[PDB]
Amino acid sequence: MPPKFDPNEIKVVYLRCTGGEVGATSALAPKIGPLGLSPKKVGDDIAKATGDWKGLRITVKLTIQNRQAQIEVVPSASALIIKALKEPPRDRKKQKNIKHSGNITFDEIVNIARQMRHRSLARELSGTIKEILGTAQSVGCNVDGRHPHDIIDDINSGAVECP
Amino acid sequence: SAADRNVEIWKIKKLIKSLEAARGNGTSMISLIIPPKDQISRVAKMLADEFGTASNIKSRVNRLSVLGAITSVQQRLKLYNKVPPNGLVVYCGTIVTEEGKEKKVNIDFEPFKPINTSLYLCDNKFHTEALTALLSDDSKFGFIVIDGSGALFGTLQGNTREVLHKFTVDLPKKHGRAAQSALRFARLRMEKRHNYVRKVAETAVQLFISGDKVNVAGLVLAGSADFKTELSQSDMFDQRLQSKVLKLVDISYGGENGFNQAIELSTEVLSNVKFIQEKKLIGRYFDEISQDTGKYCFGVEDTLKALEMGAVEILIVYENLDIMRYVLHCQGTEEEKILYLTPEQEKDKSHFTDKETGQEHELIESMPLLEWFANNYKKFGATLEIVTDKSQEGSQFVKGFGGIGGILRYRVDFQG
Amino acid sequence: DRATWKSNYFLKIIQLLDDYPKCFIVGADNVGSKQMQQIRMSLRGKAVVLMGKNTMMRKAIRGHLENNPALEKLLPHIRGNVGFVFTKEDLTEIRDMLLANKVPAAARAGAIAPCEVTVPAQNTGLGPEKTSFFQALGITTKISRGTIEILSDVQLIKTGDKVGASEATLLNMLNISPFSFGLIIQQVFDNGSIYNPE
Amino acid sequence: IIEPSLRQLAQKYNCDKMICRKCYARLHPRAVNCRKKKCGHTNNLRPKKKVK
RNA sequence: UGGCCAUGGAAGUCGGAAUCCGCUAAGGAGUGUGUAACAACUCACCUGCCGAAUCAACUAGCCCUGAAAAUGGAUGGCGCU
Ligand SMILES: [Zn+2]
Repeated sequence: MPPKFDPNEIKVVYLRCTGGEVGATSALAPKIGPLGLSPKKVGDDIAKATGDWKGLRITVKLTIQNRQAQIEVVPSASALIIKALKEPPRDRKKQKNIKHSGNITFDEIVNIARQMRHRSLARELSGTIKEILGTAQSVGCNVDGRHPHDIIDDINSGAVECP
Repeated sequence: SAADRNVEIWKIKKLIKSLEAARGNGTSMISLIIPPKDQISRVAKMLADEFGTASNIKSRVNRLSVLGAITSVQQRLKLYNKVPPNGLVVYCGTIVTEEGKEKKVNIDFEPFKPINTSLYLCDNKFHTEALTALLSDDSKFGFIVIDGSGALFGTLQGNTREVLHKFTVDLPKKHGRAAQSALRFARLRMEKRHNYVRKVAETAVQLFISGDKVNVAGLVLAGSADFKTELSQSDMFDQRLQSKVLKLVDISYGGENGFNQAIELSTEVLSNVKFIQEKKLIGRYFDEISQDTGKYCFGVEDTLKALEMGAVEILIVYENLDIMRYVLHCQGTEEEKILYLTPEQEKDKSHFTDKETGQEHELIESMPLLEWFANNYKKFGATLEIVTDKSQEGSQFVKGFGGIGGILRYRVDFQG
Repeated sequence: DRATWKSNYFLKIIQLLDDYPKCFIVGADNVGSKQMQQIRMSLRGKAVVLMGKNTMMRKAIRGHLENNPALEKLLPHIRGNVGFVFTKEDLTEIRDMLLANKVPAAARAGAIAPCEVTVPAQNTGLGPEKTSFFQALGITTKISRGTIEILSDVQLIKTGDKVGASEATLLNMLNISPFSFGLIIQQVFDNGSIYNPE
Repeated sequence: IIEPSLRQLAQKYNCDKMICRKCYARLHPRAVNCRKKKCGHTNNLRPKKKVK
C-alpha cells in the first residue's frame, strides 16, 4: 500500500455508518474502496448481506478488509438497539408518520444493552450506566407509561449482575 | 400538487410510448385530437361524414375496421357534453400484436396542459407527434402588450395562446390650450402616464411572479409609441422580472388583436431561449475542463460511478442517447448483473457467457438509459439537463465527450 | 446553582479526606482532558483523582473538625495549578505509577527544554515540499528522490534552552514529541508524615 | 511569497479591525462603540471582511 | 454518540422536534468560523499572578448624531462659556 501496489498482510479497518438496505445514493466505496482492492457493487452486496434482516432502521459498518474480502460487523449504538427493540417492523415507504411511536417498555432488555457496551464510560458499574442508557432513548420513554428524568434515581436492580 | 402533476405527466408519457408502438392494418387507426375551445357537435358531425365516406371503401378488412373505429369515437364523444379544458385527445383503432391478437382499442383522455392543436388522421399507426412536442416544450413565456388605449398580459406555450389579464384607461389629451397652463398640464399628463406604467408593472409582478421567483422563462413587451420602452427602461419595473425581458416588439393594433401579431414577430427570439440556456450550461461545464478543478466528469463508465458516489450537482445528457441499460441473468446459479451498453455492444455480444461457472449468461431485456436517468435522477443529486447538438459547445459535448457528463458538487479523483 | 454545588464540593473533599489517610499532590501543568481520562482509566480501582481551587484551602475546616492536626503542613503547598490524588495502597509504588504513565504532547514554542532534543537522519514523509523551513536555521536536508531526507543526527535544542517557533513547527510536522511531560509530583501526604519525592 | 509571522504582523495593522455600520469607520478590533461623532458613537459594528 | 428527524449532506454546527445521563472540576446532544461531511479552530467550571469594588438592564436631564436650498444674514444686534 505505500510505494506502488503491495499486500504484506492487509487487515485494514475503516468506519462507515448507516446501511438499512443497498442504498442507491450508496457512497460506500470510492476514495478508500478501489485503491486497496475492494471493488464497489460486490462490496455493497456484502454490506447488504451482513446488515440485512435487522437492522433495517439504520446500522453501523466497520469494514475490516482482508485483502479483497471485507468483514462487515454491526457494532451496537444505544439508540439503534432501542429502535431495533421497538414495535417492528414497518421498514420503508410508509413508515412516513414517522419512527417516533416510543412506548415499548424495555426494563430488563436495557440490562443487556448496558452489558454489551464495550466497557467505556469511565463508570462505577451498571448503577450509573442504567442512568445513561435510560436517557439515550429520545423515542422509547422508558417503562410501560413512564417518563425518563428522575425515576432513574430510585433503581433497585442489576448492580452486581452486569460485570 | 406538484408531485401529483409529475405522476400524471409520467403516466401520459408511458401511455404515448405504448400507443407509438401499436401499429395495425391499412388505415384502421383514428388519431383524433380536439382543441379546448372547440364544439363537440361540430366534431360529431365531422366523424359522421367520415363514416359516410368510409362506407364506400373498396377494401374489406380496412373498411369495416374503420367504420367500427369511427363508431366508437362517436360514442366516446356522446359521453362528453363539452370538450373539456386542455382539449380532448381520442385514439381509436384495431391494433395487431403478438399471439395474432387483433384487438380493438379506444383511448380518450383530457390531456395534462392546454393544447391548441386540432387533428384528424387515419393511418396504420397512431400519430402521437403533437403530444410529444407539448411534453418537450415546457418553457412558458409571458407577454405584456402596452398601449395608450389599454394593456394586456398573457402567456404562451409552444402551441397554446393564453390571456391572463387586461385593462383599458381614460388617459388625457395630448395638448393644453393655455400658455401658462400648457406647462402644468404637460407635467400632469406625464405623471398620469407614469402612473399607468407603474400600474402595469405592478400587475406584471402580481401575475408573472410565483413565490418571489418568475414562473415564465421569457417576457415579451409589445405595443407602440415608446411605451413598452418606458416599461423596460424604468426603475418601477422590478429587476427580477426585468432581467428576463427578451424582446421589445413594435406592433400595430392593441389588445388581443395585436397579441397574436406580437407572438409572430417574437417567435424567432422565443425559440432561441432553449439554445442559449444550453450554451450557458455546457459553457459552464467546459469551464471546469479548461481550468484544473476536477469537478467535471464524462462517459457512462465514469459519470454513473460519480453519480452513485459523492453525487453530481448537474447531470448533462444528449437527447437522443443510444446507450442502454440491460439486465443480464444466469440460468443455473441465479447470479445477475446490469451494464450500460452502446448500440454495437448491445446488438450482438459474445462476452455474456458466465465463464467462472461455464454457462450462457442470458441478457434479459433493456430499459433505455436516458429514460433511466429521467426515472431516478431525484434519487441522485438531481437537475437532469438534456441538451441538443446545435451549439458549438453542444456539438463538442455530443461528438467529443459522447453526449453525457456532469458538473460535480465537490472535487473528485478517478482511476483506470 | 453555585451555593448548593459549593456545599456539595465541600462534602466531596471532606469525605475523601475521611476515607483515605494518604494523599498525593500532583501538579496539573499543560494537561489535556484526554490525559485526565486516560489517568482515570489506569488508576480506577485504587486511587481517586481530584482537581481543586481555594476551596481546597479548606483542609483548615477539616482540621477544625474536633480531631485532626498534620493537615496544617499541607496549606502552603496548594499553590500553582494543583490537583489531588487520594488513595490507600502505598507511596513509592504510586509515585512510580505516576511517573510511568505520562504522555507525549508536542513542542511548546517559547518554553524551556527539559532534555537535549535531537533530529535523527530520516525522511519526513512528503513529496517535493519546502526544504527551506528546515535549512533556515542550520539543518542538512536533501531531496533524495521526492522525500525530504535529513542527512545527519544533529542536536537542535539543549537543556535549559528556549524553543524557537519555526523549529517547534518542524518538530510537530516530523511527529517528534520530547517536550511537555504529563503531570509532576511536588509533595506527598502519608498518614501525617510529609515527603518530598524521596 | 511572504513569511507567515511577518504577514500576520502586517494583518494586525490592516485586517484585524472593526468597522462601523453607520459611517464605515475603521476601528480597533476590541471596539464596542464607534469613534466617530458623525454617527453618534453608533455601536452597530461589524468585522472587516477577511480576504478568502 | 454518525444521538434523532432529515440522505442532498448536518456524527454540536443549511433548517426543525428534541434535548437527558456519565465522567464529573466540567464542557451545550452546542455560540460561531468553516466544511459536501468531518477535521481543525473558536465560544463554561476551575485555578496562577495581580489587589477593591465590580457588573447588568432599564429610566430620565443637559449635550451630540439623526439634520439637505438656492442674493449675504440674523437668540433684534454686538457679543456671551
Ligand atoms: Zn460610525
